[PDB]
Amino acid sequence: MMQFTMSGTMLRFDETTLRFSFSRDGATWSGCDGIEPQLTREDRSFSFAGAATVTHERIETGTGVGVRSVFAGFAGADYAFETYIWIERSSGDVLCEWVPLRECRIDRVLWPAPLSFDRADAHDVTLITHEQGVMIPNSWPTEVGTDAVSFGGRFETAGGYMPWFAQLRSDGHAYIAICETPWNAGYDIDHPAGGPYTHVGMWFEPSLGRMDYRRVVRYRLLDHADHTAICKTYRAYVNERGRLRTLAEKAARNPSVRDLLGRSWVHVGIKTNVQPDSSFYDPAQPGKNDSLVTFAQRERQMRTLHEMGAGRLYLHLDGWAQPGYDNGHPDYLPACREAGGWKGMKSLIDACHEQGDLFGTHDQYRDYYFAARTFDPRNAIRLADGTMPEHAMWAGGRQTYLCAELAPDYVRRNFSEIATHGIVLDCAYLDVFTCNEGDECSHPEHRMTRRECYERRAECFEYLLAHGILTSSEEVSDWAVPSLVFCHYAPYDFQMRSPDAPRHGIPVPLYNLVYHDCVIQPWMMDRVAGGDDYMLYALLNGGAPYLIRDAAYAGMDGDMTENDIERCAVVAGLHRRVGMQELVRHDLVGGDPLVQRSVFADGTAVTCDFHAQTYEVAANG
Ligand SMILES: CC(=O)N[C@@H]1[C@@H](O)[C@@H](O)[C@@H](CO)O[C@@H]1O
Ligand SMILES: [Ca+2]
Ligand SMILES: [Zn+2]
Repeated sequence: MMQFTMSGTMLRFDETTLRFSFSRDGATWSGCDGIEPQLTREDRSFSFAGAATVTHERIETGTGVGVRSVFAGFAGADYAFETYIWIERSSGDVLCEWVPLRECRIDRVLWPAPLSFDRADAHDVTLITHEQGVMIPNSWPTEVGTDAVSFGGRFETAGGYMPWFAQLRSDGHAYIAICETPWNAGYDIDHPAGGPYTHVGMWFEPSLGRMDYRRVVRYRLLDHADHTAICKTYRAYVNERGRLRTLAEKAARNPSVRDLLGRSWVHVGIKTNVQPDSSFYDPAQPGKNDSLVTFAQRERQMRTLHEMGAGRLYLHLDGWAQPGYDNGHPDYLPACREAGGWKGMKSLIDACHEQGDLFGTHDQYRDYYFAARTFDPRNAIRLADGTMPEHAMWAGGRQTYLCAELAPDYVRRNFSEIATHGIVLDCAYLDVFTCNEGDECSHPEHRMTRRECYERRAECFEYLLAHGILTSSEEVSDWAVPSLVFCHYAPYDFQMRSPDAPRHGIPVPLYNLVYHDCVIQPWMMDRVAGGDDYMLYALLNGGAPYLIRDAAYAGMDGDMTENDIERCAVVAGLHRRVGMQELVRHDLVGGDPLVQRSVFADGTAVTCDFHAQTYEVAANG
């Protein structure tokens, strides 16, 4: 009904239906029939078309053309907002803006409506950033819904490592929807079992109980596209906004960055101390609740691994402080006395250094345990309704969350304490920051939006990098790329579920296609009986190997072979070569999902065959 044509792109918008479509290179995409943009409230969902008053305005500006719509009055309530949908002159992109105008609650906004993608074509695929990456054919036999996606499909979490989703038709015509305001946003996915469609749509939540700021989505219509090309679209978007911070850039400040290339990872612990109120407590099993390996025993194990030719190692050490793993944070001091104290910890670190190996502590600044020495609810998060959240899931029992406004204060305190004891960490791990969503806090003394929370968590990382301590956290949610050197992993979703559970799609390294040259990742080395050797995904992603990966809690943290040292050497060998390079291309060879190739900046090419369970590392290209 309203039609616009600008820079190779056409936008069509119907004033009654509120449906739109856009075209470029002769491909047209439209809103799904029968799926209208929604406001959800505690009391009910409304279509935008449900407003008392809806006006439209045709618009041309120095930068684009399009339509701005104002919507006012819902049920009997004076609530208003406006949208703006437009083509950008310089690019042909289509931009969608939702702008709050009057608010006086709204739970969620589902907008823009998903696009139609309804051919059971099997080469018609949807890309989502749920962990390392998933490509979902329209014919895929297993159901995929938002409630099977981590964190409800929230961006800036394991559910949405990057703020985008994309759909790719078999003819190479595709779109990528980039959420430019991702901090109170996420995606919704609907793929019924066998299809024949997959619908993917943005959602937006209020910030501290108000929609507050403009929400923006940017669509780019691509042609001759494949999944590699879609990823590079978002890579350029990010570098254009200054957030593509390469390892090389990081190395110019902290040359020790390069010293992670080719290391094999060791993840093991010291003190376990499961409290009676913990959900993990086993009341009939004292030896299970309460265990200890000393610093000396870990020192001997490091000497031994070295003596056996394990090679260049990085040791991440759990549960090294007095309260025990997952107890007492942020009061997670001093080094555990029964393990050997500061003396034994220092001796262990020295032994690592003496043998050319690197050392990092597992630490935690979000979980705030009532048993912390200085526990005070005044330092805790308050939710938008003013409640203090609480649970007793982990080893240390009853907890709330520490408001991230204050987390840098605690990081500064604890790390400067550690340093005064002749402990010189090569690295540090601040758990959960890069897996879980950023908190919001309505406490007047430390009010914080989700967006500010990510900034404060980055500030904690910055403290470490300023002291020459390389930074790690749980996963790789891309808010963190400017300030994060490495992670605990950046696994595929399927590696985090039983190998028996059906998958949601074909595994593809969407995150590495964007960020391989920015964040270092170790990789699970496990073999599935009757299934995949996880080594192969480590090679496709050009990552480091886990030599030892002890679970903190049985069944958690992707807790599911005899030549370990040898298998590591092959992975590390590659990593030492391509650890700092772009992952340029990834392909399903011949379109076969079970045959995959990755190509790095220096031409090195990695082919993995999941029929044969075999690999091949060539320099050809
Ligand atoms: C891999 C990893 O360290 N996972 C940990 C888990 O073991 C537990 O400590 C939790 C507490 O919030 O934080 C992370 O999820
Ligand atoms: Ca750990
Ligand atoms: Zn606060």
